[PDB]
Amino acid sequence: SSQIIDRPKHELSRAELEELEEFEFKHGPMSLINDAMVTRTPVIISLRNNHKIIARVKAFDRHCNMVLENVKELWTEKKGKNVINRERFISKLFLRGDSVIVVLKTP
Amino acid sequence: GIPVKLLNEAQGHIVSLELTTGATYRGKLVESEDSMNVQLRDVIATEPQGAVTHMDQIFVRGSQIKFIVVPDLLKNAPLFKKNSSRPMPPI
Amino acid sequence: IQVAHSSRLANLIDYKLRVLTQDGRVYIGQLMAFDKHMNLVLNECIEERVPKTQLDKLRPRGTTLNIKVEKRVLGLTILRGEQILSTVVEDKPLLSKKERLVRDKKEKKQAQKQTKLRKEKEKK
Amino acid sequence: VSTPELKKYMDKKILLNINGSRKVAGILRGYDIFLNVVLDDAMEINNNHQLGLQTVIRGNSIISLEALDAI
Amino acid sequence: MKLVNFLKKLRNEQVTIELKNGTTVWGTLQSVSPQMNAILTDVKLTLPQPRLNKLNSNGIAMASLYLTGGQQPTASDNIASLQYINIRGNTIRQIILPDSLNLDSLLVDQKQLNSLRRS
Amino acid sequence: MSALYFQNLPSRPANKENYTRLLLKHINPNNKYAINPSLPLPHNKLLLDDQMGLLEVSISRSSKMTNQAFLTFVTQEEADRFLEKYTTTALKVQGRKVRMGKARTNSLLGLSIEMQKYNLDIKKVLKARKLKR
RNA sequence: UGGUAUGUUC
RNA sequence: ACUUUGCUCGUUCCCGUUAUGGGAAAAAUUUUGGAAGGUCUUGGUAGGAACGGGUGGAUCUUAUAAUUUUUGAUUUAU
RNA sequence: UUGGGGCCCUUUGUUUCUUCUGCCUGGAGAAGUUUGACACCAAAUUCAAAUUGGUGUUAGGGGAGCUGGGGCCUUUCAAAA
RNA sequence: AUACUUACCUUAAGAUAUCAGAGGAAAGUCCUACUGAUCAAACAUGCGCUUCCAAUAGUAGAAGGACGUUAAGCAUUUAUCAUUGAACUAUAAUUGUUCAUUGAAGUCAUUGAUGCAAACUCCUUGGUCACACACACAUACGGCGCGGAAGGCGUG
Repeated sequence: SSQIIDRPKHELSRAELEELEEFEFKHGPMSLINDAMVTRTPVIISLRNNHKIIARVKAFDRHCNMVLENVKELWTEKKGKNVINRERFISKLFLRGDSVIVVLKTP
Repeated sequence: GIPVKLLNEAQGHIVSLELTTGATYRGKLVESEDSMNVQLRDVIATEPQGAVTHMDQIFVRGSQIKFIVVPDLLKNAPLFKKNSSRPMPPI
Repeated sequence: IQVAHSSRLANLIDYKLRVLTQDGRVYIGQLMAFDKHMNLVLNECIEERVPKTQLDKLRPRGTTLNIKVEKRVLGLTILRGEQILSTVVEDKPLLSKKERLVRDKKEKKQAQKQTKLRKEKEKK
Repeated sequence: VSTPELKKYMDKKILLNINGSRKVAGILRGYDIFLNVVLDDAMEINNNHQLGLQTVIRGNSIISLEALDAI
Repeated sequence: MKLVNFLKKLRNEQVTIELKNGTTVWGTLQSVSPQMNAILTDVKLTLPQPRLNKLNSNGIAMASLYLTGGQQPTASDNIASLQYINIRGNTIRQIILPDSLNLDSLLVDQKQLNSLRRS
Repeated sequence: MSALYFQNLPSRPANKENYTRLLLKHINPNNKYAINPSLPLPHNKLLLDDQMGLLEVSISRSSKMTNQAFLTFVTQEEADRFLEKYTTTALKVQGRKVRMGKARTNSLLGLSIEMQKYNLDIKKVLKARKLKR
């Protein structure tokens, strides 16, 4: 429990590694995504290229890569005064985990 | 792996490497590492906007390297051979 | 040129590649070797780049665009895998697949003979 | 993993370019396996203003480290 | 759970990989490496213009498309149709999947199910 | 409507679409079709392939008649004007000069143009069935 | 129970 | 579905009769599998099998998403 | 066996499998073919030879047997109708 | 070559196709020259499969180069910063202009760089194969000579 969290991972046994992954997904920061996976509530995800997606999480992963359904991407584009809101609907999408900045669970 | 070992073959021969900032360096390769850190000696250094200077030695961190150009004979080095047989290693 | 559908980067030894890097530069050369980090070794690779002055002819609108491309020649370079972005195949190898097979069987014969000799020489 | 080969640069004046623009010159006192380096009496070459009595540089930000002395 | 083992299951399906340049690669997908090195075959690299007049696009990725060797010389937009592209894994931002495939068959990790039955 | 007949063409292009486009480049360089590859060619069954009169080419792979091909034009006059373009200087495709002359029999598409200027098709198909005998 | 390296003797 | 019963039709043979019934089975036909032989072609012709280990190299998983390559500071931005 | 015609010889170290003999009024002769032979490189003993350490080469075509595979035909056997 | 002397080392683990079914040492493990289905590799072997394979009836041509010449081509555009003195225009602390002095750096180039375009010369590469010098074709074109190169698909 706590002792496997504190110990360095090169010492831990294989079953302890699998146990720590389940523990950090259940009682952790990524537990947020897990709740929205199970309660089937949409999340708002803010990407590194200044695009915002609204979607439901079908699966997620250690690197925060996630399979999403009913994805809606929102972005805005500006030159000088001019600004345009563009929006796009995608049915099913894989999202590599390194782009995400913040993930918000919708009430 | 083979490319890092090819860089170890080129020790003592004039290599030319371009860093990720844009600078070019051409000099003897004194020492190289498994991490690709290289130390060039008697090096002619071209800055990104083009100025050339002379440096006595330089140590570049190998993370910053784009490419390295080694001498042209090293295509005949034996680490490129596909079909090769070993002498049954000892205890 | 057609490339086999199940041809990974280990099959494409001695083909002529077209490696693309992050700064918009293309490296063209015979592929010699690769690694876990995907850092190649290219035999006669020639760097090309599009100058900033030629670049606005690429922007979407004559019939065919003509881009003078600044190329430098370098030889037997090793690239670094961090910079590589995607690779495309330009030309097939010099030797045919049958003729490549013949060479490989020959080289296996000669190598086995040489280590047999080195063994029997260290015995005496 | 493997410590960098800077045993010959110890206690000698050295100029290294932090990031891509800054250029810091100091006496090299120690190094790490990440190529962190700590050098005394640093100065930032542009007029050039001194940094402090003892500085450490994260080797993530070092590109090249040429030596302005004998070696 | 690693979703790369999910992504390896696809193996013969028309995807669209949207990379970090902005360039999008549409094509039939062959293998995926354990570092997400996609190898696609019948690909159609393209670079979407931003629909607002004054905004340019990525300029480096324009150079990258022309230098692939596949840009049609008469073509108006930046498209390059080329057999066999190979893509290093850190470049991929997102992968637009097909509409048809069932997620609830594919997302079952056989190894997780294996250990969970065993223990 | 009069089809020209060409001997001494190269017989190694193979694919008809590739053969027509390469020939048509050697006819009129910087043509519309020849300088844009991966355009569809018009199929004009009973859209000029090329301006200045060229309507179709027609080759076959039949081992009797390899190098020969037949270009059919819009009208009777352009057929004679095309010879005028040579002006007694032989056209050359690849490294071989192409002798050319008006055909002993007009083209089928040329007959379709003149007849519009299907019973004919009945006659031709019965001819084909008689030649199958 | 080893390897590579070094230099001396014959 | 099994068992008994007469009636109607039926690939082939026989009989009662050529209305039709009874009996027999593919023994005539085809497709599928195998053996042998013929013909034509295409490839090989000095190694091969079995056993073995403190044997080399590939691929895969985990350390490994924490500064030196792949879990983002190169869409030039406010 | 001899003669004639055509084409080829840049085969450039004049057939390039190796050695030795040899050639343009010619295309030839002898010996050899993988635990072997041949070519070449480097040294130092104070020329050469000697040895030790290396890199290569040992081929192309046709035939007989022996054998792997396909297509088509015949016979025989079994299950389907 | 031997031998002797030192000096430097003497290690990340684990694995070898998957799923299902029968058997052996209620849960799972292991195994089966066991059995199905999928996958992958090699080797044979085929498809009326798809693309490509250069004049000699001629002095050519195709593909790719030149880090080749014309060439100082033709058209644009570039060549420091601070301090002090002097004249100078001026709405002006003297902003503008010219000459000299001290200090600081300073890739070479200006016959350069950049934009455009054309001619010429030359290198590498290829079945420079066989039969032909032929009146075809709407279902548009016997893809009904032998090889070779590269892929696609199928079987064993």
